[PDB]
Amino acid sequence: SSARDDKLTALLAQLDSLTRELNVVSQQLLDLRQQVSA
Amino acid sequence: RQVVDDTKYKDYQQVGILHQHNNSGFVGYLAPTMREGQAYPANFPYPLIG
Repeated sequence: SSARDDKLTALLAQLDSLTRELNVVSQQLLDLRQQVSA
Repeated sequence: RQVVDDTKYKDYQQVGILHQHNNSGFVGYLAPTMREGQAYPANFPYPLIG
């Protein structure tokens, strides 16, 4: 079953980038929220 | 224990072991060898108290 593990290890590598590019948005949204506070 | 919150804390910077310099000029860098560096205010860890 070598042809089916590539579909899963490529999904783990792109959820890696998805939870990382969402992680910089969740840190830039609390920057410009507390920028409105001043 | 309590750790830092990488989301809610505004001034958080993920400083890895290569750049954490507590006991800077009195402790060998990344090794049990002889000391190296200068005396300098630390950057790790973040204060949980005070």
